[PDB]
Amino acid sequence: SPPAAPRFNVSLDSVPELRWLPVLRHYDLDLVRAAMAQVIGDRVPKWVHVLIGKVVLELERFLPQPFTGEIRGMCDFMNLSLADALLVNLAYESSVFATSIVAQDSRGHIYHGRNLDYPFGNVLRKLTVDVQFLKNGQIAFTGTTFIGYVGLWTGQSPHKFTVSGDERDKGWWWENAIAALFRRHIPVSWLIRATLSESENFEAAVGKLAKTPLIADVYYIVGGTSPREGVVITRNRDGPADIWPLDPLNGAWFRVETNYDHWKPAPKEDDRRTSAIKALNATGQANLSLEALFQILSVVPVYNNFTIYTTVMSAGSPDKYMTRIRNP
Ligand SMILES: *[C@@H]1O[C@H](CO)[C@@H](O[C@@H]2O[C@H](CO)[C@@H](O)[C@H](O)[C@H]2NC(C)=O)[C@H](O)[C@H]1NC(C)=O
Ligand SMILES: *[C@@H]1O[C@H](CO)[C@@H](O)[C@H](O)[C@H]1NC(C)=O
Ligand SMILES: [Cl-]
Ligand SMILES: [Cl-]
Ligand SMILES: [Cl-]
Ligand SMILES: [Cl-]
Ligand SMILES: [Cl-]
Repeated sequence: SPPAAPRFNVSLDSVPELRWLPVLRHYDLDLVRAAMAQVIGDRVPKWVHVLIGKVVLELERFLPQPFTGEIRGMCDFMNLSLADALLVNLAYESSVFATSIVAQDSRGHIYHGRNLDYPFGNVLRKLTVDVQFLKNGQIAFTGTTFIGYVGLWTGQSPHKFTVSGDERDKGWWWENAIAALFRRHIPVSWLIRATLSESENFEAAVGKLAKTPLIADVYYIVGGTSPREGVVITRNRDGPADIWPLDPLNGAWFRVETNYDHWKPAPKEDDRRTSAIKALNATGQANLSLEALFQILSVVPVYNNFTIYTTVMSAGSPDKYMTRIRNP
C-alpha cells in the first residue's frame, strides 16, 4: 500500500527567512541540492538561466512576500544562489500533469481528490511532504509540496475550502512568465497558497483564484463545505476563461479536470479524463467517499508511471487530509 507523505509543521509566526529551517534539517541537503541542481539543468532554458542570474535582484522588487523571503531563507541554509532557488521554484510551475476531481455525495457533502504527475527523472517522491502552516499554534491551512518549494499545488483551509491546481499548457511559458512577473503577476501555485492563507470562505476563494493576475494559465479545482460548492476555474493570466461548477440539478455531481479545456475533447494521446469519468460513473454518487476517490485516482492511466502523489481531502472533515506517495 502507498505510504503516507511525511508530515511537518511550519510556523507562520517565524519570519519567512527562517520558517522552513526546522523542516530542512530533517533532510540530506546533499540530496536536495543535487535534485535542485538537476532541475535547473533539465528544466530551465539556457537563456532563462543566464537572464535571471543577472537580473534576479531587479526582479526581486516585483515579487511578493513572503515567497521571496522563504526562498531567500532556503538560499542561505543550502549555499545556493538566489537566482537558482527562484528558478527551481518556477520550474515546477510547468511540465506538471494532474487529475483533479471534486464531487458531491448523496448527502451533499463535498469530496476532493487529485493526482500530481511529473514526467521526468526526479526525486520528488522522496521530497513530498504534507505541511501544516500554523498561526499562534493553530492550523491556518494544510498543503502538500516538495522540500525547497514555497508554493502549494494542493491544499486545504479547514472548514472552509480545498484547492488543487492543474497546469494549462499554452506554450511560451518562460517568455510570458518573466514579463508577467515584472508586472507583479504571481505564480499559480503561490496564488493557491495565498488563497488558503487569506480567503474566509469558499465563495471568496473562488473569487480570488478566478481574478488575481497570474504569470501563466492554469486550472483551479475548488471544493467547499456546503452542497454544490465545487468548481473548475479555467484561467488565463488576466482572469477566468471559464467557470464550471457542480450542477446536481442537472445530474452533474462531479467535475473532472486533467490538463485540457473541458469544452474540448481530451487528446487521444493523453485521455486520462475519459478513464476518470467512467470510474466515477461506476462508483456512483451513493458510494462516494475519500477512499473511493483514492481508488478512482489509482486507475490506469489516471494513475500512471509519472504519478508522484495522490491527495484526498474534504474541507468539512479537515482531519482526513491524506497524501500518499505513489510508485515509491
Ligand atoms: C504540529 O502542530 C500541531 C498544532 O499546533 C501540534 O498539535 C498540538 O500539540 C500540543 C502539544 O502536544 C497540544 O497541546 C495541542 O493541543 C496540539 N494541537 C493539535 C490540534 O494537535 C503538533 O504537536 C505539532 N507537531 C509537532 C511535531 O510538534
Ligand atoms: C457517464 O455516465 C453518464 C450517465 O450515466 C453517461 O451519459 C456518460 O456517457 C458516461 N460517461 C462515461 C465516460 O462513462
Ligand atoms: Cl495574492
Ligand atoms: Cl502564507
Ligand atoms: Cl444539491
Ligand atoms: Cl481535461
Ligand atoms: Cl470519506
